[PDB]
Amino acid sequence: SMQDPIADMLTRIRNGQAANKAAVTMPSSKLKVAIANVLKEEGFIEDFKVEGDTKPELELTLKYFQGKAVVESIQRVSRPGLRIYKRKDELPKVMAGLGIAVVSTSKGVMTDRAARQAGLGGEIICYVA
Amino acid sequence: KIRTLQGRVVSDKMEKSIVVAIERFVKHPIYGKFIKRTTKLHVHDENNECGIGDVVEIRECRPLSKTKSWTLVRVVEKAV
Amino acid sequence: AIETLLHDPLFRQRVEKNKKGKGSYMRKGKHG
Amino acid sequence: ELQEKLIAVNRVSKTVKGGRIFSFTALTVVGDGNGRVGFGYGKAREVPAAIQKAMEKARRNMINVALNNGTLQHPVKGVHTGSRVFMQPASEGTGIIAGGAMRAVLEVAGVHNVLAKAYGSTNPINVVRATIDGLENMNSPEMVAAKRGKSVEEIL
Amino acid sequence: MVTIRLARHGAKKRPFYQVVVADSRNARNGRFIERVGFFNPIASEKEEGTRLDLDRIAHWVGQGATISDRVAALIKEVNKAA
Amino acid sequence: ARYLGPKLKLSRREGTDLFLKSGVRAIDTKCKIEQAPGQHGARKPRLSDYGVQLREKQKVRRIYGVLERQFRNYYKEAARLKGNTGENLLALLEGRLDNVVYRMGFGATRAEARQLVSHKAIMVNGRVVNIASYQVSPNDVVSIREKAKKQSRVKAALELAEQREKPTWLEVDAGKMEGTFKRKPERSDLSADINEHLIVELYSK
Amino acid sequence: ATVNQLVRKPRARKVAKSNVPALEACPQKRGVCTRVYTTTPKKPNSALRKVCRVRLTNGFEVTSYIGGEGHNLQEHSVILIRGGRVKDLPGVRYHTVRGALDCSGVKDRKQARSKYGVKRPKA
RNA sequence: UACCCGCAGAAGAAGCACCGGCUAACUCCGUGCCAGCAGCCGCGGUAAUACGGAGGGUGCAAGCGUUAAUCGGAAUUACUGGGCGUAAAGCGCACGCAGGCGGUUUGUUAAGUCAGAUGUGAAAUCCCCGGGCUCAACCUGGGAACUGCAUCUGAUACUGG
RNA sequence: UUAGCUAGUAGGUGGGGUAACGGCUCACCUAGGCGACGAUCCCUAGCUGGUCUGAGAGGAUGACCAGCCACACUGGAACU
Ligand SMILES: [Mg+2]
Ligand SMILES: [Mg+2]
Ligand SMILES: [Mg+2]
Ligand SMILES: [Mg+2]
Ligand SMILES: [Mg+2]
Ligand SMILES: [Mg+2]
Ligand SMILES: [Mg+2]
Ligand SMILES: [Mg+2]
Ligand SMILES: [Mg+2]
Ligand SMILES: [Mg+2]
Ligand SMILES: [Mg+2]
Ligand SMILES: [Mg+2]
Ligand SMILES: [Mg+2]
Ligand SMILES: [Mg+2]
Ligand SMILES: [Mg+2]
Ligand SMILES: [Mg+2]
Ligand SMILES: [Mg+2]
Ligand SMILES: [Mg+2]
Ligand SMILES: [Mg+2]
Ligand SMILES: [Mg+2]
Ligand SMILES: [Mg+2]
Ligand SMILES: [Mg+2]
Ligand SMILES: [Mg+2]
Ligand SMILES: [Mg+2]
Ligand SMILES: [Mg+2]
Ligand SMILES: [Mg+2]
Ligand SMILES: [Mg+2]
Repeated sequence: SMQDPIADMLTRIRNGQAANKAAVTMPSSKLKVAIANVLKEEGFIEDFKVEGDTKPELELTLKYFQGKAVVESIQRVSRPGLRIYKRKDELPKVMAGLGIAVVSTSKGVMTDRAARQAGLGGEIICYVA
Repeated sequence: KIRTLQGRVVSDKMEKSIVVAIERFVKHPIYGKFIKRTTKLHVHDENNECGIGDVVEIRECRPLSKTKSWTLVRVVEKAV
Repeated sequence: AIETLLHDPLFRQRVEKNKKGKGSYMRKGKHG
Repeated sequence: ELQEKLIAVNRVSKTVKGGRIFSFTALTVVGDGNGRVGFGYGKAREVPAAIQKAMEKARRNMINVALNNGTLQHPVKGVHTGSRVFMQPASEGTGIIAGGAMRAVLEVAGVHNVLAKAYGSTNPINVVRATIDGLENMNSPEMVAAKRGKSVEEIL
Repeated sequence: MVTIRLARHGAKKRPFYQVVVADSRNARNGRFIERVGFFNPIASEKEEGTRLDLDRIAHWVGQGATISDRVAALIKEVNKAA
Repeated sequence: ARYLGPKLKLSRREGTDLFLKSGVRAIDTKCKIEQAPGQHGARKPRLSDYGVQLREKQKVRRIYGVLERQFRNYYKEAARLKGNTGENLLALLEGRLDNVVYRMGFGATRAEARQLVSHKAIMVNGRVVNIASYQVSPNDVVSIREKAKKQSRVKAALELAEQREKPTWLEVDAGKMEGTFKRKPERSDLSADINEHLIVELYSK
Repeated sequence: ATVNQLVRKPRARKVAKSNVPALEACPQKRGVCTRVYTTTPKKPNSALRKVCRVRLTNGFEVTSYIGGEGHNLQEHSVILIRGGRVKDLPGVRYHTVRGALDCSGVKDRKQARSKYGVKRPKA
């Protein structure tokens, strides 16, 4: 069955990147939307568009620079089977600072750097290189 | 402002007494999975108010028996 | 006990390993 | 101005009606002491010839590697066949902490500071390839910025 | 009872003493309640040989603790210095 | 605890001039500096990756006159300290009292300097120091004591030094026979041929 | 492999037994030469390798190789064994120490003397 | 006693292992599957850089080798960090209790989670900056650390109720 | 390749006992209590601060120094 939605989304994104797809649609969720927004902010996707009332579809628009993909790698870190929380000192540096680590904090989802700045840790959703 | 634990009542057969399983959601040392570990406690209760499968709040006290060193403070959700 | 003496592994028919013929091939020489 | 290291020379055989026909493979690598590195694998009936061939091969099909100062830009993993190979940038003065074939490639490339482990196989040919792959994939900060539509300041 | 006393902690022939509040029954270098200073007899020029956390000592005394003769002497010296 | 044997042999083995002799007479005249020692000198085997590193390590150790355990300790210390490891190690080596003396020019050779140190000749901030391994800090004046000031060897050493290239990081007086260790030397002040990095690598396998 | 699985039943460390168990984690042991005899090695080698069956101090009857050119050991000769197994020999897991207890040093030996219990020659 | 000053004279003071590859260091002589070596691969059957001796070298050095034992290398029990079509590895197939995991929205709670504070986490040891023995080891002042536990006050994205 | 174990056993009442709570103990009443989150049984072992190793996470260990425990020819017992 479907157990992780965030993970699924990530996978979809990865596959889109692989297959040189312009856009990647999926069922929406709030967390997912937040993640997408974060990605956009960080500059790994062009745009995201949530669309529908009853059952709304998120639709990301993947980014390609000089032929190849932008989202070079993208892993789920915490996952339902085995969660990962991190205190603000323990927050990771993905690709030695070049990549980002999406982290859910009490003041919302944000990139690792942002979290650090704030002075708070949290659940580490995904790494994006 | 007293240290008090919640838990379900596993059994209430022995008189003026109950046994209360207290669940705790500890992280594993090595693997980092979060396990539900369980702590059965023999708790004293005068009047025998608690039924089985009943959620109940308990505090630590001086020992009332061999195995019994906790006393209940209130009952919650006693539905059957 | 002469027959037993002859039997001992000490006096088993040795055969010298080849260097150029059949068992010639050595994977690694005595020195590099 | 191109330093060149012969990593390994290895004797290989092809059996025929007569007997064994031996031959020698030679795995070399060359680099300029900056980004550019190339490995060559040359085979011949005699060793020197093979080595020469390898060198020639190396000299064409080079590859550039973004080097932040004397070291890598971020920790990188490279794999190829059996060898899978971790290499992590390091502080000035640590030297090339790496094993054998991997070391040689690094040295020519002009990385002076690395901590590098080879897991899996250590088949020199494969390991060097893996290392090269790792180097190749590794992106600089500037490149990343370009990709993402940001300034290097914004990323840090 | 609780006493304030020295606790030999140094090398051979170069003793450095630690002053400590401690139950009298315990061994010299063993268990102690609080380390309230130190004393160094093999101290060079231009360095503090002795140093007592005086307030703590006072508190201990108030509580009802004895003071070793040497410790008392040290205290006196400190006072003089002050 | 010291190498007492032939000095030029070591140099030969290394390849280079290790300055294990006073420098009156050119090293080529005293020995076949190119040809390695022993019966199998003329043969030059292709040296391994480990081997080159080892050789390098030896060279440095030989130069300063330091046995292995001590060297290891020094390396460890360097590692512990902040900044580039090899450089740190080099600095530490330099800092040795005997080495400093040699640099100043009170010993013709490093060995000579060491001997002098041993034989209670070298005061460091007015206190006689006998340990060759003593680390001379910045702004530590280091001098010949009045008893050893008359020795003809010392003046010879000084003369020799005067012919040699002077180090920037010290400041020495020939008349007063006393020198100030002004600062720990930068890598650029020392010899370029020493591949400290190799040494560092070696102590990580 | 699965984290849950691991939790249920964790990972077993491969317990490696000793190859010199008659020592009982001692660097040497004393024993008496129950018998002393030659043995042929396995292929490809050829020799009459000198070995002694040795009743050790701790009860164990082992068989110990005797190194060096020549030896003095008889029956009832007290010797010190040290661990080390001859490869060509089946069943030998120990060397005699030469130069300890009754086992004598090797005669006329001038290199690796210490390994063969030989004192430095005076001249 | 430490320490210092004087006296005489190079005087009283260097060994151990190794040199086939791994592994830094090679030649001659004797023996000839013997004698012996060996950590692994192996060497030795008359030109042995592998045995024994010598000369020569290499590495350590008042120590140097061997043995034992532990971690390392071993991502070779893999949490970090492995695998299972053919190399060892998918229950013969299902149902299914316990257990694990659980789509989406809003509210609430605040158990997990995160933040801050308080108490504690002995001293020593480790690490950082210093000081003291001529240096060092050693001794030592101050810090940091002791990744934890408990409590109190918040945060509420994520998980839980 | 140890799966069942326990009748002062688990709880209650009331006496007695303790410096003190308490099946600590006794009398009566109830029939419980523990256990696959490994009870019971068997083998091994003093525990910790630490030490060694390791990039770490881990692994191994617990001489010396310091904290705690237990023991004092073996098995009991009390007295002060
Ligand atoms: Mg393999
Ligand atoms: Mg010494
Ligand atoms: Mg350093
Ligand atoms: Mg060699
Ligand atoms: Mg030998
Ligand atoms: Mg002959
Ligand atoms: Mg011969
Ligand atoms: Mg032959
Ligand atoms: Mg030989
Ligand atoms: Mg091992
Ligand atoms: Mg391991
Ligand atoms: Mg495997
Ligand atoms: Mg098969
Ligand atoms: Mg199979
Ligand atoms: Mg099947
Ligand atoms: Mg959910
Ligand atoms: Mg909470
Ligand atoms: Mg907190
Ligand atoms: Mg502490
Ligand atoms: Mg000092
Ligand atoms: Mg909820
Ligand atoms: Mg919620
Ligand atoms: Mg009662
Ligand atoms: Mg009563
Ligand atoms: Mg490891
Ligand atoms: Mg006795
Ligand atoms: Mg008794």
